[PDB]
Formats: sequence, structure tokens, C-alpha cells
Amino acid sequence: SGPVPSRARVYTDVNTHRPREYWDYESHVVEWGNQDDYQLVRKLGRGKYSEVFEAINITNNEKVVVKILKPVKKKKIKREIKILENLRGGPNIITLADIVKDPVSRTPALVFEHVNNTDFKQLYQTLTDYDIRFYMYEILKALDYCHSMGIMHRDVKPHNVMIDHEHRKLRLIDWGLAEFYHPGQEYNVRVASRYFKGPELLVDYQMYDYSLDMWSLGCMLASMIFRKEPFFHGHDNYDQLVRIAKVLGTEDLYDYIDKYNIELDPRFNDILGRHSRKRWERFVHSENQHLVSPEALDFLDKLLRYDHQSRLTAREAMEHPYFYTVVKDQA
Ligand SMILES: Nc1ncnc2c1ncn2[C@@H]1O[C@H](COP(=O)(O)OP(=O)(O)NP(=O)(O)O)[C@@H](O)[C@H]1O
Ligand SMILES: [Cl-]
Repeated sequence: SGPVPSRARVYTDVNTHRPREYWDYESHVVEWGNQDDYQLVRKLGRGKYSEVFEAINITNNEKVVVKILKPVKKKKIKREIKILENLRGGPNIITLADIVKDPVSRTPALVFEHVNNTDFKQLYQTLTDYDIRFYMYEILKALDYCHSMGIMHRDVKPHNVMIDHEHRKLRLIDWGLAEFYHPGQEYNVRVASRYFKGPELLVDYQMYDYSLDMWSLGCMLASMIFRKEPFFHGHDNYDQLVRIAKVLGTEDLYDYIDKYNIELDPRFNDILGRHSRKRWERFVHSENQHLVSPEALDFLDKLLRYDHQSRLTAREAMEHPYFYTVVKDQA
């Protein structure tokens, strides 16, 4: 028993027919810029992988954001730079304006455009049913683009989505965990945040694809329409698979892992139980019912499936009646 393999149903051979220099981020040269052009103003935040500053381009007075990367691996650093460059100009993908060496830290520093973002705790307590569809379509444009350029995000969550609600502007940020989908390739299952890890990561299945991003988008949507943040609230990676299973049930969980000849961590024998699949109507109450509709549940239902192969792709998702009410773009 070794796991059965898997391919993406879409965009399977994008990077097989693109040049080597497209996807091979190892053999990539960084074209540096003048660091004296930028003047730091304010610390916005500290991560495990970087510090982040609000800043000002001194050459044209533009406001700007500077992600100074901590030293970890030149592999990971060039990878983020090369994916951002490849995706430059795509819809609602955040724009890399420059790359400079910070003289203090001696590490690369990524200069992005500025987004006048709103706190996500303030924002998900205020979105109307229309706003939720609007921005979900906007994230979908971004996901289908990056998938169509042969790149999975692997860290889709509300913190990584900057929304300027004033101008209805949206931008998908932090491509630090993004990677190139190559068919047959086994990836590291230690990606994304806990609440938004799909079951493939949780059962240690390494041959995942673009559709991982769709599971996470489904988690984001569940919390927005049901007003439960986070929707699957697990204490650790083992309990996370149990919370999903209290909702989606264990019979379909076992079908999923038998289909790919995956064996569960023995520790599950003593915590997993047997759980009926629940109907989405149970999560509906007086305080979130204005956000729920038949078409919202239908869409959500097609995103939160165990089988990564049976999930809606980004393009199929954009075709759902859930988005019919949303205003498009003939002019
Ligand atoms: N283009 C941008 N516009 C505005 N704010 C941004 C932008 N990019 C990053 N930020 C800020 O940086 C945060 C996200 O940092 P990210 O780029 O996710 O770095 P990271 O290495 O993942 N760091 P951490 O998440 O903090 O461990 C946001 O909450 C903002 O405060
Ligand atoms: Cl990795």
C-alpha cells in the first residue's frame, strides 16, 4: 500500500510547455533597485518570515509597502520574487513594484503597491449578502488567473486578502508559500493555516494541486455566510480533521482515503468516531439568515468536499448562479 497518484483536472501541463526560466526559480537573477528611493515610515507588522513597513517612494511621493524578508532559504526567497513577477498585472494580484537590498538586515526587500486595507474583524461583521458575493467573485478572478499561470497559493485565508472597502478594491497578497504545480510532484503538507487546511494536507496526501486553494476559499465562505469565525475550529492538526468530520461525516472521509489508498495516522482510531454528514440548514439561525440562500449553500457544498478531484475549479465557480446577482463588466 502506497498512495494512488493524482493529476489536476485543469491546467495540468501549463509549466510543462512553458520555458524552463518560467518555473525554475532557482536559476533566476534578481534585478535590484535603488534602496535610497525608499524611506521607511512605520512598522505595520512582524512575521516569522519577514518584517513589514509602510514606506514612501521618494522619487514620486507614492505610498508603498516594504516586506523585508528574514534569512531562511535563497530557494524560498527567489520563489516568491519569481511568482510575483510572473503574476504581475493579473487581476487582483498584488503588484511587486521593486526589489532592493536593505542595508541594515542585508536581505532582499520587496516593494509593493499600497492597499488602504480594513481590519478583517471589522469587515466580516459588516458585509451584506451582495458584498460577500462581490468580493468572492473578485478573489475567484485572482485564483483562476494564478492557477492558469500554473501556480497554487497554498495560504488562502482572510489575513492574506487586502480589501479597500471604500473603493471596493481587493488584492491577494503574500505569495511566500505559493508554488508551481508540476504533475506527479509530491509537495510538503505543512502549508496554509490550520483552520483552512484541506483534508489532503491533514491525511498526509502529498500529490495535491490548485484545488487546495478552493478548499480554503470554501472555509472563508462558510465563516462569512454562517458568521462562525473560524468555521472549522480545531485545536491542532489532528483535531482539525475531526471538526471537518463532525460536519461532513466519516463515511465520505473513509471513501476518500480508500480511493487514494491513504492510511490514517493510527491516532485517529481513538478520536475520530463515527459522524453523520450534517445538513447545512443546521448552521442557519436568526443572526445569519439574510446571508444564506439556496444558491449559497449549493456553491459552498461543491467547495467543501473531501475528494480534491470533485471540487469546483475557480472557473466553474465563477459560472455559479450565486454570482448572477453580481454586476459584471460589458463596459
Ligand atoms: N500590498 C500590501 N498592502 C497593504 N498592506 C500589506 C501589503 N502586503 C502586506 N501588507 C501588511 O503585511 C500583513 C501581511 O504580511 P505578509 O505579506 O502576509 O507577510 P508574512 O511573511 O506572511 N508575515 P506574517 O504573516 O506576519 O508571518 C498585512 O496584514 C498588512 O499589514
Ligand atoms: Cl515549502
